[PDB]
Formats: sequence, structure tokens, C-alpha cells
Amino acid sequence: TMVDQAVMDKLDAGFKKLQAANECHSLLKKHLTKDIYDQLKCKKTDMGATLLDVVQSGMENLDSGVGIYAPDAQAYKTFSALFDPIIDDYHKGFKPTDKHPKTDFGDLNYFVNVDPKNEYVISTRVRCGRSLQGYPFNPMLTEAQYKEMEDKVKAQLATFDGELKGTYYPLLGMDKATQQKLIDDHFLFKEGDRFLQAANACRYWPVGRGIFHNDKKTFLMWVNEEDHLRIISMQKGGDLKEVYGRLVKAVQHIEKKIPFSRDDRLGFLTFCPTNLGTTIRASVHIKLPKLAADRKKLEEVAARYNLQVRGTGGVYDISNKRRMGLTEFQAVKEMQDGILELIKIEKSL
Repeated sequence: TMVDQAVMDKLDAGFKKLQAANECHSLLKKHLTKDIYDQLKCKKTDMGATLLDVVQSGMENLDSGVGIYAPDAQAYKTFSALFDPIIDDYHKGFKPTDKHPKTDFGDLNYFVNVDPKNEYVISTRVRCGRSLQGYPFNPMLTEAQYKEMEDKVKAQLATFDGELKGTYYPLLGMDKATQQKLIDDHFLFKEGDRFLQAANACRYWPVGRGIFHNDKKTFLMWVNEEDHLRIISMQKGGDLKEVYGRLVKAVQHIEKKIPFSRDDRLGFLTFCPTNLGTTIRASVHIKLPKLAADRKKLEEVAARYNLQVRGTGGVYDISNKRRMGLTEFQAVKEMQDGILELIKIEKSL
């Protein structure tokens, strides 16, 4: 029972503002009805998060797309009357009684090099995210938790095997020449914009924040950016088998000693409700000169595999749209199958 009336007064003011804002089209404004507001405004999670710790960013930033964040893992349940319709809306059909499948990275030998002669795919990447069991998310973390959590992660990164071993760089104390190198690599992150700041998601900066890469720079992690961990495997060319296998290996090593926050209904729990489920985004940068000239066909084929196409002479970033309701294996399989099909069509034009 949230009993802090000064919190409730800020919520009331924020709700009135939301209601009065006719230009606002956030999912928060859409789905925080008076009935739901009144049901949730007096609730709190065990780690002490209130409704304000969920909604404050969308109340301050009326131009938010979604406008809510999870302050801890429990908030998805405590405030399910708001999270559930927003999840349904954003993920395009994931109802309150729907359930995300159990994790399955699947058969790593299903995956192939989708472009063995290096004719199309410039690079391949697979990214996932995790929250660590026992810790709140960015809106509630204290400086001491950021530190203690970073220590715990660093210790596991230090025991990676030969394929994954590398260098951890704290943001605290980072020199200018190192920062520029990491910028050149596209490996640096920095403090978040107004949407994150209003969520109290960059507090105690840069305590607990850091970057890891393996020696060959085919594996990258961010510690305490928008989730506890962001884990990315990448390389030039089209060897999805190698990229995905490296990601699965790394996650398994971390998890040996650090449990993750996973929910039976929603999958892996994240700070932003847009990144639930598998958390996986598999992508290729690919050059398809002939399909470039028939964008309608490129989009039609992509859509059959639930892939998204974004332009960057026919260079595209092609990535999986789906996060909820499928396994990690399925997600990466549909990417593989869709890129193989696009390449077959390109060759046929």
C-alpha cells in the first residue's frame, strides 16, 4: 500500500496533465484510463517502487512513444493493469493471458554462413539484454547497488575463455584517448537523453557503468546502460552460426554465476517493456542492388519472415521485428531463413 500522499499528489498532477494534453499520443496516455489510474495509484512493489516510478517519464515527456518504464522486475505484476495493455499494443497482440515460451537457444547447428562467398552480407550481429536477479532496474538503483553489481559482472567477464576474453573499461576514470577509440569503434555509450533522465535512469553516473569487448572485437557488452547487461556478438560477413554461437556461449558463462530475471509470462524482464521476451535482435547489413530497385518486393519478402528493412546503392539493415511469443531459436531462425531467401531472390534478378 503506497501511503505517501505527496507522491499521490504528484501522480494526480501528472494524470491531469496527461488528460489535458490533446496533442499527446503516447501509449501511456492511451492506456492509463481513470479506472486503471485509480486501481494502481496506491500500489507499491517490495523494492519500494510506486506508480510514479513507472509513469513519470511519460508525464514529463508528452512526446513519448510508450511513456512508461519498469522500475524493478515486480512492477510488471504490481502494475500489470497498465503494463499488460501497453505490452499488447506495442508488441501487436500479446494478450494478458498470453504466455511467452520457455527459453530455448535451440540447435546451434541449424545455423549457417548465409553468404559463404561474401557476395551480399557486409556484417552480421545478434544482441540480447538481461536483468540480474535481486536488483531493481535503473529507476530505483542506488550508487552502492550499481557498484556492487558491476563488481559481480566484472569478475565473470575476467574468467571468459579464449574466444571471449578481453578488456573491461569502466566509464569512471576513462581517459580521452580511450574514449575516442571506443567512439571510433561505435562501442561507447554516454548519459541518456531527456526520456531516460526523467525516468531517473541515469542516476549516480558513471558509477557501475562500463564497456567490455573481446580481444578481436567480435563481442561487446554494456554494463548498466539501459539494462543491467546488453550483450552483442558481431562480425564482418554472413557467418550467423559463429555470431549466434558466440552470443550463446557468453550468456551461458555469465549465467553460471549470475542469475537473470526471467518471468514465466513475459520472458526476460527489462527496463523498457519494448525489450521483453527473447530480448533478441538479429540483424545483417546487406547489399542487394537489384532488390533495391523493387522495394515493394523486398518489403513483401521481408514481411513473410517478420523482418524489418531500413535503408543506410541498395544497402540495408534487415532485422527481426518479433520479441514476444517465440523462442530465441525461432527468432534467429526466421532471420536466417529470410536472409537466405532474399539472397536467392537477388541472385535470380
